[PDB]
Amino acid sequence: RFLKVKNWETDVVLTDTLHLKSTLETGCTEHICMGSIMLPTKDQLFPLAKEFLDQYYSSIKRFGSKAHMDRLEEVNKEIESTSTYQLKDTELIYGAKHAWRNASRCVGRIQWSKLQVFDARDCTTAHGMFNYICNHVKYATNKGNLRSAITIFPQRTDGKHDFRVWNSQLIRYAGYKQPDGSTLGDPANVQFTEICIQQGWKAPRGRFDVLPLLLQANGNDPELFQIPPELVLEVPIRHPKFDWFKDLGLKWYGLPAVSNMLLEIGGLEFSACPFSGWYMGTEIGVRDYCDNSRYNILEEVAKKMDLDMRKTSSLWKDQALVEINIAVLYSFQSDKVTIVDHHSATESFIKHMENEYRCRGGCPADWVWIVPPMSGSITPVFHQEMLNYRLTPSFEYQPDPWNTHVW
Amino acid sequence: RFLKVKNWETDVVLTDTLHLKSTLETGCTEHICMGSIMLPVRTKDQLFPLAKEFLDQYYSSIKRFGSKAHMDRLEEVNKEIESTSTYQLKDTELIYGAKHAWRNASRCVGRIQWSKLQVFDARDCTTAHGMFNYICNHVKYATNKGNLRSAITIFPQRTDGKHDFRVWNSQLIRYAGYKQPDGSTLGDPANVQFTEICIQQGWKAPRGRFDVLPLLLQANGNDPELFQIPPELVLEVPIRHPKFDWFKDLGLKWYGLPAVSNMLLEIGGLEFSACPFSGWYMGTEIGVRDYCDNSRYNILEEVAKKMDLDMRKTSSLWKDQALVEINIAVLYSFQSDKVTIVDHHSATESFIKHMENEYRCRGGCPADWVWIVPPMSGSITPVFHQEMLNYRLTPSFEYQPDPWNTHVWKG
Ligand code: HEM
Ligand code: HEM
Ligand SMILES: CNCc1cccc(OCc2ccc3c(C)cc(N)nc3c2)c1
Ligand SMILES: CNCc1cccc(OCc2ccc3c(C)cc(N)nc3c2)c1
Ligand SMILES: C[C@H](O)[C@H](O)[C@H]1CNc2nc(N)[nH]c(=O)c2N1
Ligand SMILES: C[C@H](O)[C@H](O)[C@H]1CNc2nc(N)[nH]c(=O)c2N1
Ligand SMILES: [Zn+2]
Repeated sequence: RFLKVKNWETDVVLTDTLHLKSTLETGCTEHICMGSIMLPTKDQLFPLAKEFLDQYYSSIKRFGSKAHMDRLEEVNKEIESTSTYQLKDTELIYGAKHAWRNASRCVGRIQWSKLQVFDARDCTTAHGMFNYICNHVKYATNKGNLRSAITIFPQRTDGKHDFRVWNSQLIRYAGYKQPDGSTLGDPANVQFTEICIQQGWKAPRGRFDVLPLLLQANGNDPELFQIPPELVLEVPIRHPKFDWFKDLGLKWYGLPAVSNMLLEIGGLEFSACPFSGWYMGTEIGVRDYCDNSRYNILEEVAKKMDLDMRKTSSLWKDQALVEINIAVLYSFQSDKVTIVDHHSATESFIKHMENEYRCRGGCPADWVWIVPPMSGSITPVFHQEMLNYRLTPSFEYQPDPWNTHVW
Repeated sequence: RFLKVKNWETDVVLTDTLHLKSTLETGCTEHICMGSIMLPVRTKDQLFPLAKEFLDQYYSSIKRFGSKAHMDRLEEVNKEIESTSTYQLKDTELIYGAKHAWRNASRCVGRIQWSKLQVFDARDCTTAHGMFNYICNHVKYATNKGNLRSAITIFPQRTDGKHDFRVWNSQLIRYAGYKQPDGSTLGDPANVQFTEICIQQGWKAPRGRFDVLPLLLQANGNDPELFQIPPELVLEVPIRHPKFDWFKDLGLKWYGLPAVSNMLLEIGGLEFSACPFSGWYMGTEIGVRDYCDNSRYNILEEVAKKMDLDMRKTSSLWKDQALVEINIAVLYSFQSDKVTIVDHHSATESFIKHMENEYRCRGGCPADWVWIVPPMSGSITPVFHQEMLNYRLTPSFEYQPDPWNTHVWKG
């Protein structure tokens, strides 16, 4: 029950004890592994509060101190009275950083302690939310020198007063379904693009139209806001060898900022907590550009390369995939917009695993997500055994708002 | 209890009932997933239900469940167990067992082929020389002048664990590896330990970069003996690239016949510790892992140099670019020499169709995503976007310790 993990490229073996602190469940059993499945009250709240506070006061070397006990007492009192409780600023910041630390699917976690936390808990309106989000975006973008950030809106109370950002990312391109049958723009967003238009948005019906924010404060109907264009940094995608590449018409945004997840700290639920870092190249070039149910540009790019697309065994798809990802990295780098290639990021993650095993006793990690979608085994994480388990505080998935919202 | 998996590229949803038949354990708990851990003397006591479960499966597949033939067989095995503490499989049962072991192999992407398996019954074998003869015929049959045929050769089952048959080679055909005094390795670094054993056992090593290893064969618990596969039986392929003529000069070749010989076949509780099986290669097995793993031949550097790529920063993706050409060259060379092979696109597409079929005719298809997804270009193959359920069915192929670690030396 003190588990070992082996790197089969380097024979390095790490011992994991951290997993015994795990509370939440995996979806696996001794009879069946679900490792590749995408999505598996007052009395409830105080153990959760206590556990979080216990680990917080341990992290600041004040375990079993007056200040510890006093706070445990104080929150315990407050839970009894208000049926909920509030996080001290210090606890908020700790919780946020540690949620990221504990994100078993994030390869970028070597950066986990350098997170900028924006406390938006005083927010009351969608316009307010828009202002906080604009400041987030401007701060994180930093004229291309990106900085990790999170903006935390008021915690859930009775589920009828939820703060939600309806967009899946703060910045995403619209998706429209043509009469001719195909799809213009990003097919991942067709349903949301509809709901935007279905709510008032006037679409340019272009291929790369930045979606409007759809913001929901205190459980009210969500409101549309347009992000100032000057705050949305975009990178024109060109190849460093192929001059025809610019003519493909491709660009992407610099800021990956996920906005549909739920942040859980000490049992408190933050349904609206958009957070952002910077991209790994493959996220755009492999997934966003070449996934079949996305921009799926593979065929057109290969045709420009004049490859033998007759037989699959020419690996033309593979060739094109590489070149596309070469371009993406090259474009960002050229415009001094922060980006990391999958070799650099996976090497960082191994060093980070080392650090976490050494200073924390382990690092929960989901091999199925950590290994990049291209060139898997020539990255170090492929040969790295990983233990997946769920630590708290955490980022969790939550239902799409339109399925839930009582209009 | 029913269970659903979803393809996120196609939104196809499948329902698994087959996982209910699963007996063996996964390594996982509700509190931990061991899904990426590589590897997570049996008495009459526990053997009969294992026999009964197998025979129940067997007679179901032949639509004779509860027939007199079924019951008599059950009776027959029962008595034979308590009388002799083990039992023998019929030919039909052995063939069924082998095919289903492959069908149940959740880490194998090539199972669309599972029903076309040539089973060679080598249970009458008694000596290493007899093992060598059987293995020779396997290789010739399977190789078929390049038109590869799946085959498995099954040697006598374990009895008291003190008389095991084992093939000490991990594969029937593999290249030697030699550690040099300067710390570099000549040949295949994956086979250095086993090469050393062979040398110690009296093998005279040519000491080149592609020396086919001798067979080291153990019959009936005896010390293993060395044998050289006749070269004319070992089909090899010079690796060249269709556009890069300097590629031939890298000096690479590979053997055509992937034949794994270190695994254990379990059927109805019986253990077959020597059961070499072979198919044909998926290109990436050679082009990605065998050539480009840092701990293998590791040719990325030389290939990248020869292509004149910007090798100064990794963000140039010179590694990725070289990987692709190398895998192109492997496919090109094999197809040119009419030696059976399959690229990762074809094989993954076939697996999805197989898997879908298995869900409909069988109620499930256990699959290990970590192993099924190819080691390059993962997300542009359709298995990447496919949710999979991993669980263990019998008959099965199992890992077993390396024999040099467990063997009692007679002298
Ligand atoms: C700073 C650079 C960062 C990099 C390079 C990075 C990289 C990645 C990548 C490649 C994924 C795979 C996601 C996918 O394929 O869709 C991922 C997932 C994830 N990241 Fe990170 N990330 C970074 C920062 C952050 C930050 C600041 C947070 C939170 C504060 C975060 C939280 C997460 C979470 C929760 C997931 C999993 C989401 C899910 O389960 O769907 N990341 N990350
Ligand atoms: C006929 C063409 C076949 C193809 C293309 C194929 C393909 C593969 C590949 C690519 C792997 C992963 C190999 C690795 O990365 O080490 C694998 C694993 C495996 N294959 Fe197949 N295979 C074939 C035939 C067979 C046959 C005939 C058997 C047995 C009768 C078999 C049983 C297995 C087993 C048990 C594994 C898992 C090995 C392990 O757990 O370490 N395969 N196969
Ligand atoms: C579509 N894949 C499932 C899914 C659902 C919800 C959010 C998802 O986002 C993944 C994600 C989240 C955060 C990221 C951050 C902060 C940076 C980054 N480079 N990539 C990320 C990637 C993915
Ligand atoms: C050292 N890698 C783990 C390992 C240990 C023992 C056997 C292993 O076999 C993988 C395997 C087994 C059978 C294969 C067959 C029959 C065909 C094929 N193309 N590849 C195979 C690949 C792998
Ligand atoms: C750590 C990890 O389980 C290990 O490297 C696995 C990953 N997936 C694999 N998949 C295949 N097909 N072959 C392998 O050898 C491995 N190795
Ligand atoms: C079905 C499968 O689990 C699904 O495609 C996963 C696989 N691994 C992934 N890995 C990352 N980083 N991102 C993803 O969206 C996925 N999708
Ligand atoms: Zn699992």
